[PDB]
Amino acid sequence: MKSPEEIKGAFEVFAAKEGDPNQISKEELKLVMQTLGPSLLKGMSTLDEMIEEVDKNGDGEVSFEEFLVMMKKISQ
Ligand SMILES: [Ca+2]
Ligand SMILES: [Ca+2]
Repeated sequence: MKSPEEIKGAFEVFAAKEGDPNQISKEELKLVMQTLGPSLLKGMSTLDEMIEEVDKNGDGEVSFEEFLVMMKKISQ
């Protein structure tokens, strides 16, 4: 899996499109989904499945810590 620094770079770009600069909203996660596409796993590859898997605290947005866990899961 990518290093925490590489993942942080990608996270920051996606998270600073709209709203909270430090969280990825569902609408921002749509762009993450479009970029990761066929690398997303079965059961976490629709936008709904993805955020449900990734958003551990249920605030409806994806934090850096949550995003790191997502990237780990995708790459085994
Ligand atoms: Ca954001
Ligand atoms: Ca969250």
